[PDB]
Amino acid sequence: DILMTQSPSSMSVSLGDTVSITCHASQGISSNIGWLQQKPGKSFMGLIYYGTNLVDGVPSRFSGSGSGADYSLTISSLDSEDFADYYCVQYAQLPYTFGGGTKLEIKRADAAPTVSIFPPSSEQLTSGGASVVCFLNNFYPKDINVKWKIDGSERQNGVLNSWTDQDSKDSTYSMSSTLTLTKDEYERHNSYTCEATHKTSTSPIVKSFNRNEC
Amino acid sequence: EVQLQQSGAELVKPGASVKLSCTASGFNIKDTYVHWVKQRPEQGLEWIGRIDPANGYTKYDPKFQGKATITADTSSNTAYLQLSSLTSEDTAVYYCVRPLYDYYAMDYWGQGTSVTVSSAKTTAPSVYPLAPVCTTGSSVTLGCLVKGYFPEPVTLTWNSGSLSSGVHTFPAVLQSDLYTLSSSVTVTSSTWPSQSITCNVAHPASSTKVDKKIEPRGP
Amino acid sequence: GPNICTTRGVSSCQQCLAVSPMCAWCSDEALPLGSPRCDLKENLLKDNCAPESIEFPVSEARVLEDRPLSDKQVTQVSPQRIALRLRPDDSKNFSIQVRQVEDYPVDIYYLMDLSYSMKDDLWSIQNLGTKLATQMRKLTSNLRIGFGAFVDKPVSPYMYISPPEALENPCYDMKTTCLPMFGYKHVLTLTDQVTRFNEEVKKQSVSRNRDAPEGGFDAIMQATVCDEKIGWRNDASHLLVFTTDAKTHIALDGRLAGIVQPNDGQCHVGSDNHYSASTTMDYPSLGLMTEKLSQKNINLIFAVTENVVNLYQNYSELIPGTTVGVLSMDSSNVLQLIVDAYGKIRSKVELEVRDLPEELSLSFNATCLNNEVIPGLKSCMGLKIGDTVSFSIEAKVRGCPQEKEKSFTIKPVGFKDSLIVQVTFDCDCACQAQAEPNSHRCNNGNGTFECGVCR
Amino acid sequence: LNLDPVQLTFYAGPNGSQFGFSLDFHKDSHGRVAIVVGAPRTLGPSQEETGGVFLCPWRAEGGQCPSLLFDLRDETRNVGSQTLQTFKARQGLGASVVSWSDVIVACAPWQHWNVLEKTEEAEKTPVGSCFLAQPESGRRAEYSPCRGNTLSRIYVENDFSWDKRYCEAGFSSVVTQAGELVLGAPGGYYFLGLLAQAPVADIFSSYRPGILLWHVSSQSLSFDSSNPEYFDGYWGYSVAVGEFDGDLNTTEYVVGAPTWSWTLGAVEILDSYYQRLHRLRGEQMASYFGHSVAVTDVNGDGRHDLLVGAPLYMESRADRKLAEVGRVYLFLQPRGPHALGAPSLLLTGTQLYGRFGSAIAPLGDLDRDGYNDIAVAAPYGGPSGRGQVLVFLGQSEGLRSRPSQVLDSPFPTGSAFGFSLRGAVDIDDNGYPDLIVGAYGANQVAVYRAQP
Ligand SMILES: *[C@@H]1O[C@H](CO)[C@@H](O[C@@H]2O[C@H](CO)[C@@H](O[C@@H]3O[C@H](CO[C@H]4O[C@H](CO[C@H]5O[C@H](CO)[C@@H](O)[C@H](O)[C@@H]5O)[C@@H](O)[C@H](O[C@H]5O[C@H](CO)[C@@H](O)[C@H](O)[C@@H]5O)[C@@H]4O)[C@@H](O)[C@H](O[C@H]4O[C@H](CO)[C@@H](O)[C@H](O)[C@@H]4O)[C@@H]3O)[C@H](O)[C@H]2NC(C)=O)[C@H](O)[C@H]1NC(C)=O
Ligand SMILES: *[C@@H]1O[C@H](CO)[C@@H](O[C@@H]2O[C@H](CO)[C@@H](O[C@@H]3O[C@H](CO[C@H]4O[C@H](CO)[C@@H](O)[C@H](O)[C@@H]4O)[C@@H](O)[C@H](O[C@H]4O[C@H](CO)[C@@H](O)[C@H](O)[C@@H]4O)[C@@H]3O)[C@H](O)[C@H]2NC(C)=O)[C@H](O)[C@H]1NC(C)=O
Ligand SMILES: *[C@@H]1O[C@H](CO)[C@@H](O)[C@H](O)[C@H]1NC(C)=O
Ligand SMILES: *[C@@H]1O[C@H](CO)[C@@H](O)[C@H](O)[C@H]1NC(C)=O
Ligand SMILES: *[C@@H]1O[C@H](CO)[C@@H](O)[C@H](O)[C@H]1NC(C)=O
Ligand SMILES: C[As](C)(=O)[O-]
Ligand SMILES: [Ca+2]
Ligand SMILES: [Ca+2]
Ligand SMILES: [Ca+2]
Ligand SMILES: [Ca+2]
Ligand SMILES: [Ca+2]
Ligand SMILES: [Ca+2]
Ligand SMILES: [Mg+2]
Repeated sequence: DILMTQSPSSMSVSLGDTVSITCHASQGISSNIGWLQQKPGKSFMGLIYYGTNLVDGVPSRFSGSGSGADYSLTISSLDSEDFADYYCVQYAQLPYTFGGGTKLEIKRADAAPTVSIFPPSSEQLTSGGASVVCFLNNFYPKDINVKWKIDGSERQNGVLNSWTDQDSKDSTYSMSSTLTLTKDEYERHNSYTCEATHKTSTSPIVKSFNRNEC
Repeated sequence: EVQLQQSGAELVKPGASVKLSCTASGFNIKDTYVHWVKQRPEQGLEWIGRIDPANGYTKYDPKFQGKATITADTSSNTAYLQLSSLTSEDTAVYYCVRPLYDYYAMDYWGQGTSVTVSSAKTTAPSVYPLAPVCTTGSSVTLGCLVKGYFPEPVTLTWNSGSLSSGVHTFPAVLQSDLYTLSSSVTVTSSTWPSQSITCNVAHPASSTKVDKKIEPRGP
Repeated sequence: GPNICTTRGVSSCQQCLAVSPMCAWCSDEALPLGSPRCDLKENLLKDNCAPESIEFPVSEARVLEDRPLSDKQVTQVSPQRIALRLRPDDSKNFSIQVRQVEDYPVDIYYLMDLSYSMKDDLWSIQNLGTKLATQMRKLTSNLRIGFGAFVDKPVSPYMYISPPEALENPCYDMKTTCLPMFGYKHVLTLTDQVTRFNEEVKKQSVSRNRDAPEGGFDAIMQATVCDEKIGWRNDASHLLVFTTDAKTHIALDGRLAGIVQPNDGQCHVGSDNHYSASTTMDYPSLGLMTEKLSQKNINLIFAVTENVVNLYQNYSELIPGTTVGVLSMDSSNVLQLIVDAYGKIRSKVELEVRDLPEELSLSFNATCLNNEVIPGLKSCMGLKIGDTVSFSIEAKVRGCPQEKEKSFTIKPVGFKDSLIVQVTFDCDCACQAQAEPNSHRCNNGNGTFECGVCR
Repeated sequence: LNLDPVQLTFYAGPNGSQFGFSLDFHKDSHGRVAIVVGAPRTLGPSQEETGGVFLCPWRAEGGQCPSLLFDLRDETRNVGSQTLQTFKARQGLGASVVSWSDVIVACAPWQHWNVLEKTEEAEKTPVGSCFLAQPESGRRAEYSPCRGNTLSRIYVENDFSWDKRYCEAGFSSVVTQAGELVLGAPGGYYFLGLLAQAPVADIFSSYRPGILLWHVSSQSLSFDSSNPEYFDGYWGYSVAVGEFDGDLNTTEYVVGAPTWSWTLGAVEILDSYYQRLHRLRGEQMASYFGHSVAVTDVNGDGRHDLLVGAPLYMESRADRKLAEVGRVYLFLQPRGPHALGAPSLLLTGTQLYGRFGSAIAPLGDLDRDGYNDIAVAAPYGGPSGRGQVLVFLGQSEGLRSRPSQVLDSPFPTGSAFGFSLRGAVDIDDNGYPDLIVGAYGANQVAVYRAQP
């Protein structure tokens, strides 16, 4: 099967920029390539077929180019509607194969997260479980690492993490991290710590609480 | 206006089968090849196969040979995808596709059909209020933890949708066959706890609607 | 009162015969001087001339060779040789019989549809061809037979032109082998070698093309107009037997192969025996086929399989004179048409005289099939094999020629047989042999005493 | 009555090009009339026969013409694990030309096509193709509705149904006033024949170079049949359009099937969905009834009449003897919901092998008397056989049996003078419609102008 390697997997760009997404096939496909757009939470729209031909209705600011095994999609003067995912597909051979995808993302200044730690609620503690929640909010860029410590010792299992998409207003990212452990063990330790590491600082942002301390 | 109208979301059990449909609107289904494509968050887009509805002839990626059967019916202008022996790998969004002009192209796409393969029973969420710890700054962040529900979705709001700004409702995540979700809301310190901030979670499947007022933690 | 014999000099017996056929001469020495020696035979006998001393030659005809007419060497004229003996200015008559014994010449050229649809009919056309050859030979020893094959114009879309292997083997995509496609191939020129004709017909195998209607009308046109190639004889019955199991292309079909040039109605089969205009010239129209068949005096027979008999019966009505027979495992239907064609053949006996002397002139009376002596006529028409006509010929010599022995021939036109008539001119008397050179009775320096007279 | 035979205009193409095999009047956006000439054996740029089209501007002196350029390069596309191939050698570009609005449609009926897939193929076959040109813009498009990507074996496995491999699309062609291109493909469905229609606008908008197999969603093709009457009928050998069902909103198509029903021949009047409205049967086998079809109102009642040509019709003569002369059949259209009846007039040629009725051209009103007129061609007619075109004026009763004027060929033998005709257009702007005649054998076109 023909492998389609798409680059970059994401790029951080601004309105009015001109950007190119490249797609490298594992062999020559003589322009038998299509480019696709998927806007957030939406379906697909065809942009280019047979290398350079715009699909009916597609704006002129999109253009295709390339030959042999190497192709490009160029968007000129980015519109806010153009911040989406883009994929190449080859139809030189069956099975048809797709590139990995490229995500256009809104460039902004770096921002540190606002870390907030939350102990288990009383309702949950009666139920028999115990979840320590930690929100790392409104940071940029999207890459971030979270570390949990119970009495200074790193805890790894039973951690669930979720990231929002880039915010529509301030273009920042947020993450939620939930450490769930048994209530029995929760009540065996005092200190619970949530450590955020982000490129905005060499040392991490540490938020803690001592169990039953008011 | 060419438009591929796919059937609704499916919630199906492992080992069973499911049959998705794709009805042509504003054109005849026999006009072109109709393809089926699979999408997953991590693995990306995989081509399943195609049918020429004019004559019924099909092609499949060897990966899906045996599982996928594509058919079509020109009387109802509809193409179908049938997946047998369902597994967790078949949890994905499925698209039907056709070309604009070029016989071989992949230009017009259906809106997608979501298939979720699971053994989980319908389980109502447990909602937990998240108040801050025992200094106090200029702003305060509260939270809401929704745990152990199935299936998706839930609808979360603050003060019945009044408090929309400064909110972060995170995408749900699966653990032990049940979903978990969380939401954070940030306000100024002068707002809370002086004014009432309540968490509102609804789970249509289990017919549940829970309200949880965020109370400050006491001694 | 007096006759020509007595009152015309008549010194000698020789001059006496020269005067007229009715004159006789008295050699008897006992005759008185008052009586004339050269007179009628009745006058001499009335004047007591010795009956044995009368010289009076009678002209006759003797049959020398008289073999009978043949039944069913081959004898068609009878008698074969007559001996005529004439005297001065005299004539004699004789009989001759002519009979058509030898079989009539028939040409049969056979066109074989060797397209792939004929695979299952191949035995049938092989059987028909070899039965035509064998059975018609029994019907006429003067048969000449030959054949050709056709498929269609070797050009797309009629011809399969891919993959390249398909050109040499049109049956490529069927995982089998058949011969390359061709328009029209002349295979065997009209010949009397029947065993060979049958061998070649059985060697024939099929080819393959794409479309049901075939190019047989190209073959018909070329088989008609290529005189020297096919070898049609001038004075022979010409039959063109056409085989096929399918429709046929007609003029203006050629446009689907990009061919627009109308059929020129001319021979385009050169030294390699293939119709060279196949790919460049359109199929002939019915009217042009009709024109050439009529011009070359050729009868077309459509020997087609049952599924298309009505199609060809309908074309037959548009080419007057054409007939249709059913091609099948049985050859009876098609054979009858030929036999029936042979049944309609008629011939004539037309006498021609060769090497007739200036002196001899002939007159004929013809007794034909109607059994009426048409005088002056020397030819009969409307004979079948086995029929016999009859002629009475009379020959009159002018005086007495010095040659004394000549011969001429009476021969029917087209017949190898003839009557050789050997003529002798009897101008002397028998008593001239007994010349007696010495005078004896004259004694005045005359000399010679023949038949009772001096000089 | 009044085409001038002395003041001719000769346009000429290259030797052996068959310049004049097809022709039409073409009018630009400004309104200036020119003449499109097809030359199906013109050598391409690499000395191989491809055919070509020429666009002649109107001149009294005539002469040489500029070539309307088209892409004569073969194409190959490796797509979908297949190899698509076009073959333009001997394609006969310009075997048919037709004009509509600002578009010229020139077809190559014998353009070949194949699809390879590993050791298998569709088969290299003459699907035909049409080249569309818009001269004043430069835009080019193609249309080739019989191309497929089905392999050889599948046809065998389905008893050769829907087999469009030998279509020869564009063998004949016509365009409606609205801009629907209608093509005759007489090799369609294993030599039954088919018609393919599509809007000119949609041909242009759906075409891109290099694709080779593309969809024209608005296109519509006629149907395959198992009725043996249609086998080898060459349905689409000729094509024409007109109004035959009273409803002005719909357009009827006239199709010639000259070898229909075992060479009896037929012409059919159809609706735009390809349903038969009427069938006209041929009179005599092999006459090629349907070689030519013409539509024009000749009796002045405002109802389109039908003319069919049978150029190989053999006429009866003394002593049971037949004589190929050609014949043309006039069918006047009656009033109300009634079908076409028997011929109102039979025009039979007089010269042996003349092929009278090989072409029938509506002339418009040649003498402006109220009735439309026609020209009938006898490409090998006249005492010498050089060719002849006979003008027949219309009247209340239909047409006259006696021609109003006879045009003798000015070219030498074999020119095929009259094999193509066109009228109903005033080329010199004098108020009277003129006639253009093609002589492909002589590589020329003669223009006859009409006078007061
Ligand atoms: C081809 O066929 C013809 C037809 O048979 C045949 O013709 C005969 O030719 C020979 C000579 O070669 C003729 O012989 C001559 O006859 C002369 C007298 O002829 C008269 O008498 C005939 C008999 O009359 C009686 O019988 C008949 C029938 O029985 C009856 O009708 C009469 O009323 C009568 O009772 C009679 O047939 C003949 O009639 C023919 O001739 C007349 C006149 O021209 C004609 O008008 C008729 O229409 C009819 O055709 C006629 O009335 C006789 O004078 C003559 O003798 C002289 O010449 C010879 C030398 O040539 C001398 O030897 C002699 O001294 C005399 O000078 C001669 O004998 C015979 O009459 C012909 N017969 C007929 C019927 O025409 C040819 O021979 C045939 N040719 C060949 C090559 O086979
Ligand atoms: C070779 O040539 C022959 C003779 O021409 C063809 O056979 C004729 O085919 C025609 C078709 O055009 C037939 O025409 C039909 O005639 C019918 C009436 O015929 C009666 O009388 C004959 C006596 O000969 C009987 O055999 C027959 O059974 C009937 O009793 C009509 O009923 C038909 O009318 C229908 O069709 C016409 C259009 O074709 C419509 O106008 C009518 O409304 C109606 O729907 C028709 O007229 C004719 O019967 C045939 N004749 C004979 C003698 O058999 C062959 O077809 C042809 N073969 C080939 C291979 O070319
Ligand atoms: C010839 O004619 C004579 C007439 O004297 C007749 O006696 C005889 O029969 C004829 N003979 C032949 C052989 O014809
Ligand atoms: C066409 O060929 C003829 C000879 O047959 C010749 O006279 C002439 O030069 C050629 N035509 C042209 C335009 O060259
Ligand atoms: C003519 O028929 C067409 C095709 O069905 C239809 O869309 C249209 O409404 C009709 N037009 C008129 C004026 O009746
Ligand atoms: C047209 As054929 C199958 O007889 O070669
Ligand atoms: Ca057969
Ligand atoms: Ca054939
Ligand atoms: Ca209408
Ligand atoms: Ca009318
Ligand atoms: Ca008029
Ligand atoms: Ca004019
Ligand atoms: Mg055959």
